Amino acid sequence: QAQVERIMTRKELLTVYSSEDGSEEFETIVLKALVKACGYLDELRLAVAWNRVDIAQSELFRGDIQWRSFHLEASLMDALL
Amino acid sequence: SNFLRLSDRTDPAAVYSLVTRTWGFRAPNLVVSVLGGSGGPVLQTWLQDLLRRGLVRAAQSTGAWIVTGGLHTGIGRHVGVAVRDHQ
Repeated sequence: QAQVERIMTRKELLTVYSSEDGSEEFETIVLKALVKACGYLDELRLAVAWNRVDIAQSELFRGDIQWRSFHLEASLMDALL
Repeated sequence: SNFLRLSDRTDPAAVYSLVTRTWGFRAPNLVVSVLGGSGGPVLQTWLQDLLRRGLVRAAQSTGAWIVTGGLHTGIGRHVGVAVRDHQ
């Protein structure tokens, strides 16, 4: 019980791969496990670190978040390098 | 872009002739004037889909002019985002 309490102390580092989630949604889940751990990296820099342009397109197309100039410049520098 | 600071009491004929002839814009086959815009940088996802897939796509297909506020705020910002995403 004490060990489980110490586990739940840092509960932002724990993510659950629910039975609803399919295999094709693995990478996205990893993303939502990594950036949540950050709160440095963002989804764009992770998409550039990997060779996944589809993830970058999906992240840029979503309207709930508003990517600022310093996110885009960091991602562009990573892509250029 | 082409910009013109013009008086409030400027007849539309002069500015329209400037746009079509001097600035080299084809006459529109349709003009959609977008109004309103709720406060907040975030629009509803269905509204954004309507602006991009519905308004901008139809404007491109029919050769229309999308007229709104040109400032980077509100419904002008949202229509600009729709145009950018469509392009």
